[PDB]
Amino acid sequence: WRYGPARLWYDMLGVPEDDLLADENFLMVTQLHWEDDIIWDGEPWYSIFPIDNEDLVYGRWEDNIIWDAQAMPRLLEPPVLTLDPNDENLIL
Amino acid sequence: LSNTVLPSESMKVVAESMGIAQIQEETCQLLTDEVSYRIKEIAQDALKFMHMGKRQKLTTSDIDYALKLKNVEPLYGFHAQEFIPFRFASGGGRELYFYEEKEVDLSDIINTPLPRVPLDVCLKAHWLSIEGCQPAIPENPPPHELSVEQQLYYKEITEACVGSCEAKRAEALQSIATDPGLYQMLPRFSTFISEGVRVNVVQNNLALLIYLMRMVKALMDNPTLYLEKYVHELIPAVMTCIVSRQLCLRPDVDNHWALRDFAARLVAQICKHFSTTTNNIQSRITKTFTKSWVDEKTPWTTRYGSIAGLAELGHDVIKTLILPRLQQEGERIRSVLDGPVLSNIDRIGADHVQSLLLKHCAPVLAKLRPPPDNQDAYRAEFGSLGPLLCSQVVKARAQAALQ
Amino acid sequence: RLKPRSIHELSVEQQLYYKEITEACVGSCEAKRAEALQSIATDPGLYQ
Repeated sequence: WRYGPARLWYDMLGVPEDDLLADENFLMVTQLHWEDDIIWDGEPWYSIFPIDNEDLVYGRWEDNIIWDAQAMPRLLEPPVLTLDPNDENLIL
Repeated sequence: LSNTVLPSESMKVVAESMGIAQIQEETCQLLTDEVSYRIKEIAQDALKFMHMGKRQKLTTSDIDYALKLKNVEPLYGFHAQEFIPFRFASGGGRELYFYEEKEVDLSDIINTPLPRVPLDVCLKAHWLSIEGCQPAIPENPPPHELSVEQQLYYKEITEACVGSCEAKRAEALQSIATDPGLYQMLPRFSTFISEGVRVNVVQNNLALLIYLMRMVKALMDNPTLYLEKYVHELIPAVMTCIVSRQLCLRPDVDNHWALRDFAARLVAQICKHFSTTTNNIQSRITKTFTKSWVDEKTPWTTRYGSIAGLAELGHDVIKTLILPRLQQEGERIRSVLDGPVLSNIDRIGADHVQSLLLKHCAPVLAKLRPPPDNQDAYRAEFGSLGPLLCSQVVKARAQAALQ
Repeated sequence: RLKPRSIHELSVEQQLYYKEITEACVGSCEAKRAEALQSIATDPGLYQ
């Protein structure tokens, strides 16, 4: 959407239509300083748990990383605002 | 395309105005290819008075000048102001069209209002072009939806972070970081940031990317708004600021290097605050960084970004990701201590990669080695990482003395 | 455009099971604990 959020960028552009890869290495026991957590001398009809972002949990957002600007493997498209209503703190 | 003539059934109608009862179809074909031949010879000779007398209209005095030319008697009564009327007659099987002429009392033509007297031909001079374009004299041609409050707040805050001045930018970032009610404007900010980082591919502006990364860093420091539902948009924007290869307009002088370690610190914060075992944010970020680093053909800028993010994640990550590929430093020093092309741009990026690598691997060498470290540098790759490790042990001793 | 209202990845039988097992595993009654502990020890669908 040309007139939506990011209209400023669209106007500036002037477009007007409209073995180290082994799975264990990445397990967070081998990548997290969990020692810091140890506490020493410290001093359901509706969901009980919260619902996670399905796009973060499931989608391949990694496909929106632009590795090479000139050699971009696919063609990206303008993104429309989707106003997810799962999030609270949004009136609608 | 073809020779078009008057219809043959139009000559049976004409022959019955004469009184001829039955006219055979070969006679009607003989009539209509002659009268449509004489129409085309007065159609094209009327056009010779329309063209030589420059008119482009073909008035009825052009046909009367052509009937005078073909010796045929004139057609009387076609100079009066008329038009083309026709009146349909349905009838009991006989379909036709006629004129339906009207009458007028004779004293209403003797007593008509007379038109105004005509004017005589005179001349008028005016300039059409004066050594160039035409003058402008009159003888020439003329030549869910944001409320207005928060819409205005969104406009002012986004246009304050585009780069007109620095003080309005600092107050806008201190607004974003410290306001309580900025929800309902978080999706607009996420869309603005992600599309603006995408617009770097059309214009490789380092400055606007630094401004968008300071916008993300200000969005993270807000205690009231929760970025859990919108982090899937801000993660690849910061990732694009890390592992893309052209971050600069002039590659040699622009310090894309800082937008690298700033965005690497940003993504370490974004996967410290938000990584949950349902999310798998940190494991999926380490996997992208790792397969971008271990894979050859990657440019020194994107390898710098990969090493920077991996080394900002923490100590155990550089233990189990960076330290196996320390032999890659030899492949780096292949192109540093001995390069056939010295004046290329690979050398500054290579020794930037080298400096970052030995700066981050000096405390890792200080953690998992002996306290002496006599010839660890010789045992290390290129003997430089080991000197950096000795410097790091000295720095740790100085920190202990300060404590 | 509004994205569809998502559902939790647990069923309400599974969510009720989680609530019963956790409220039994805080040990108000010992037989309740011991079954809940055996239920944790051999439920095949206790992943996810």
